[PDB]
Amino acid sequence: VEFYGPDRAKWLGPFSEGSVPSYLKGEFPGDYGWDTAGLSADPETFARYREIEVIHARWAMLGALGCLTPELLQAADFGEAAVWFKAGASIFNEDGLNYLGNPSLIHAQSIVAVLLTQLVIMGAAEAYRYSGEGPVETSGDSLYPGGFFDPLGLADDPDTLAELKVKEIKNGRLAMFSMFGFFVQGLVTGKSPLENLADHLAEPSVNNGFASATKFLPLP
Amino acid sequence: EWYGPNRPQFLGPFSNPPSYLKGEFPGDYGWDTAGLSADPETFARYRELEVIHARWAMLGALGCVTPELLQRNGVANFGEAVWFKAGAQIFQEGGLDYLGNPSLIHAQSIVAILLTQLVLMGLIEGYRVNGGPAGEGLDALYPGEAFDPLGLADDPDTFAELKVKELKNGRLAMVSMLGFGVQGLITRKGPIENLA
Amino acid sequence: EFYGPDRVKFLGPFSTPSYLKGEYPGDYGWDTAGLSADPETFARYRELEVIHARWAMLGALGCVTPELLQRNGAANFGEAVWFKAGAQIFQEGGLDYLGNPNLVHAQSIVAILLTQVVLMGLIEGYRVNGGPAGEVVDPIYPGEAFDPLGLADDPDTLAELKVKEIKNGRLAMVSMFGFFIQAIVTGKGPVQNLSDHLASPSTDNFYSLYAKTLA
Amino acid sequence: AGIDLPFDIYTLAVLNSVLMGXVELFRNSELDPERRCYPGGAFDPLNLASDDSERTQKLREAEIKHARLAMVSFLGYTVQAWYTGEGALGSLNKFANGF
Amino acid sequence: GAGYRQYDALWLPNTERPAWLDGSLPGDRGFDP
Amino acid sequence: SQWYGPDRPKFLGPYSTNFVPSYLTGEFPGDYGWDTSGLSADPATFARYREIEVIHARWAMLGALGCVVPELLDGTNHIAWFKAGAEIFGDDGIQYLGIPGLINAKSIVATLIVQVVLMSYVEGYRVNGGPAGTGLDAVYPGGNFDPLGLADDPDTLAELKVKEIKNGRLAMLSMFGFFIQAIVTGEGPIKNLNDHLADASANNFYALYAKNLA
Ligand code: CLA
Ligand SMILES: CC1=C[C@H](O)CC(C)(C)[C@H]1/C=C/C(C)=C/C=C/C(C)=C/C=C/C=C(C)/C=C/C=C(C)/C=C/C1=C(C)C[C@H](O)CC1(C)C
Ligand SMILES: CC1=C[C@H](O)CC(C)(C)[C@H]1/C=C/C(C)=C/C=C/C(C)=C/C=C/C=C(C)/C=C/C=C(C)/C=C/C1=C(C)C[C@H](O)CC1(C)C
Ligand SMILES: CC/C=C\C/C=C\C/C=C/CCCCCCCC(=O)O
Repeated sequence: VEFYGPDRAKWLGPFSEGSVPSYLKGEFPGDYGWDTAGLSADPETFARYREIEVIHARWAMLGALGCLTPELLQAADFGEAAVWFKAGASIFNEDGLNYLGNPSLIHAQSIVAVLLTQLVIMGAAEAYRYSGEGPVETSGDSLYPGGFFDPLGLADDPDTLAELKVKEIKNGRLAMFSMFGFFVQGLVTGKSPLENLADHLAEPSVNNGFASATKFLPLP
Repeated sequence: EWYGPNRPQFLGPFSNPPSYLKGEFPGDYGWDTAGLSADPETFARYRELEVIHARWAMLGALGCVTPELLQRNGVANFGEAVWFKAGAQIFQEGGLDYLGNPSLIHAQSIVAILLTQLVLMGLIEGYRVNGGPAGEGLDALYPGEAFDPLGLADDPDTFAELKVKELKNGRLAMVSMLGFGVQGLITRKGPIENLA
Repeated sequence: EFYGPDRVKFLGPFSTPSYLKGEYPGDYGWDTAGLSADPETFARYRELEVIHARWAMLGALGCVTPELLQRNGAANFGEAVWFKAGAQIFQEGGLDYLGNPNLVHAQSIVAILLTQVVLMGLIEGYRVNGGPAGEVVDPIYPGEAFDPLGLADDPDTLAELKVKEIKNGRLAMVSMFGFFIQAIVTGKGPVQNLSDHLASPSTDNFYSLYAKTLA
Repeated sequence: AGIDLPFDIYTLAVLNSVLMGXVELFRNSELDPERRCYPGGAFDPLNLASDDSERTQKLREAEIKHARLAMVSFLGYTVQAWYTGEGALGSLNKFANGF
Repeated sequence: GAGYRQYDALWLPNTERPAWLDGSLPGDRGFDP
Repeated sequence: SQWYGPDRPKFLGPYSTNFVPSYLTGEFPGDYGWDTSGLSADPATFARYREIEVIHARWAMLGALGCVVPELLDGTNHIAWFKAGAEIFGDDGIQYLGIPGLINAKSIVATLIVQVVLMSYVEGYRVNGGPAGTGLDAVYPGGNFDPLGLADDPDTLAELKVKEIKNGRLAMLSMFGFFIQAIVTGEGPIKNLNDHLADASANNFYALYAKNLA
């Protein structure tokens, strides 16, 4: 099924034809015709929203991978630092950040130093990204630089590039949905997502989302 | 310096302002990463909202910090010096005393305060929006005249400089007010107590 | 894929009779005994395959559902196991649907058999000749009154749905055969065997407790 | 509704017979076969389907479908009362508390 | 024009209306065996 | 007639004669000239916001009525609107009006699946059109949705539109009040009204809950 043109897949199946905006002509990756609030009726705002969505999708994929991998590797020992939201305070402990369990890799003890270093490096990186030009010879596209960040040369055929763009906006959107689920589960049940999956697999009839429903009830 | 293409941008040496941000209006640092102001009407409404919010933020910050500093300076004993605890004073048996003096206000009824503030604020807001006794055909953003008794902002250059100073001071005041709110929410204490 | 001359065959890259030209749904080019070398016999075999597929899908669902309901504490049937469910008519009160005494309360097997014979004969005569529910045009894909939701409207979607139906029916037939031979070997329920195997996959299987007892 | 009436059962029986007879004798007085089913007038105060249009036909279809459904439903009421010895809510309770 | 079939409806999918029932009456479904 | 044109009522009364946006001409119902945020400069976004507002108004009126009604009935134990969801986990399930044997809903996944399917179908029909009407208006279809023909005359239709949108806005405000008042007090709105009527001076917001809100 094609993902471009007037005969592309859409966000409501057979019912989509009645809610497709005029400005959503399917000229961009991930165009399913879903805009019911008219938030992208301005062409400039549409480009800004596309940029924000792509960046957020990439960061959400990174976050999902970095929340899933450390728990599986625990091949290592962390204890209370295995959980993704419980690893924030592991630096403040007087043992250091034992990367993979070895207390000799980074041995981080201070907060201000790492914080300031991250601020300066990512400020430089994000300022270069906003400028779009600098020390690296990119292709000139802010959203898809390619010149330096594609050492394998996977983006050479325009049609293959478009198909890859569709696939990775889709993977990014799935990552965004999963990250929102991770956040909500962390606030609600206070357990790691793998533990939640194990509890659900143990007995799915009673260990579902509606079991922890009355815990938010405001008592007088 | 503060106006035209020579103005500094919001990312230091890096400067990629949007097309619609020409810098004519005060406090234009080219920060529209969301693209919300692509329409002139929405941009103008956002400018008005920003300046009004800035003025209210500076006023609120001064009103939040002055009484608690005065209490901590050993001048007078307030009922509750903490800025986010001023509402509980009206429920005390002693009422609301200005600077602690029982002969100043001694307000007791919250309903009367609510009604009086509602009518007065509504009348002055309607005057500001439409034009009342304090001038009718004046600027909505900078009416001047009765609102500039000193006449400092008369010539264009000083007017623009003072407007830029107003906008940046108001932005700093808004950031400070948000910091006040977060600090109070987390620490459950006064701002100056956190400072010291 | 799934149609024309370049469709996927039944041996993947290791793969054909001349009469299997990639026109009919669910044609993977597996006819080694040459039983479908006659076009008329090919049509008859296709019709029997489709009917068997539908019947086997219904049978698999009806063999899984009551035992699944019973084992989860959702109902109390007289005999949840599928091969022992036919003896409920010889119990004290008879056959009660879902365990409720006020649902069917069947007691006589003769009446059941007579009514089933009459109704089944009438509807199968309608199927092969045409009756109240429509007139026969396509012997296995009537549509019209049997497709109220109109899912088989577009011809491309019709072909895709035909392929999906025939594949799910073939899988259902295989599972029906497995269910039969497991009943004739293990003597317990299908979901019971699944639960036992899931409890201890290494030690609970056909070879570990039944291979040596076969001979 | 739990309130004892001030009438005797003999008086009530005679009154019911007389009132029903009078009402049905009034109803029988019509002569137009169309108005024998849809009298209108005082029986259509809101003037919902008193003209000749598509709106009245839909209302008549709804009325006839509701009539048929209620007829079958009351036959079910009677047969359930005969068999199980319960009413309507009683039959619902007996069915629910049997699984 | 999606999610259903376009498809007078009688009491049987394939049946004919009787001669004396012309369909003018409201609930006329051609049902009089 | 008085609700349209340049002489319609404004949202700030006489203090908004000159504070009227250029694009809020007044050909749409409920046009009081309250757009002091510049959120509807684009006509397409304006139309989408109008549709969202009408749908929200209808949903809010339904929700307000359905939150008020069950609390006033003895059969349902005067249950609050925010506590009725967990009744499906009770030893008796959900029984309509308190009459046993009416619904007896004990499973939550079954009701969730049924609602998902039904709401999916009806929402798809609303967006694209279906058996209940094709080619009709997006927000005000009519036809099968106006069985009584209460809006045949266009003037009556406009007056009813203004009445509907106003009742919907009031219901939205009341539903937000319901949410906030359930969050703060922790009791049903009807009990709060009864407590206020019993002692207005004592039982209110400031006298009981505002003092310990910070
Ligand atoms: C806007 C959406 C909305 C939503 C989501 C809800 C949601 C809910 N309602 Mg509320 N409600 C609403 C609007 C809404 N309501 C409105 C507008 C009203 C006024 C009519 C009510 C009045 C109401 C009542 C009276 C009750 C609820 C209850 C319920 C709960 C489930 C019951 C159920 O769905 O019945 C399934 C679906 C139906 C359509 C049932 C209708 C058919 C019944 C069986 C007919 C009864 C009539 C019949 C003639 C018998 C009565 C005669 C009697 C004397 C014997 C649930 C919390 C029930 C509960 O117990 O909550 C605590 C309950 O008792 N609601
Ligand atoms: C720029 C841009 C651009 C792009 O495009 C996009 C984006 C990024 C989104 C954007 C951004 C934005 C932002 C950041 C904003 C912010 C804001 C704020 C913070 C405000 C505040 C604000 C704030 C404010 C007003 C405040 C106020 C306050 C007040 C009045 C107070 C008062 C008071 C007092 C005296 C004291 C007492 O005891 C109490 C009270 C009574 C309480
Ligand atoms: C105008 C303007 C202008 C300028 O320019 C700007 C601004 C200012 C921004 C604007 C404003 C706006 C606003 C104000 C808004 C609001 C809204 C709301 C509140 C809504 C609600 C809304 C609301 C709603 C829907 C609601 C709904 C509800 C519901 C369904 C409910 C349901 C239910 C019930 C029955 C009961 C049970 O037991 C439970 C449940 C199931 C839960
Ligand atoms: C046209 C009128 C025709 C017939 C009416 C005839 C009779 C009315 C019925 C009377 C019933 C009297 C029952 C007396 C005993 C009641 C039970 C008791 O109190 O023990």
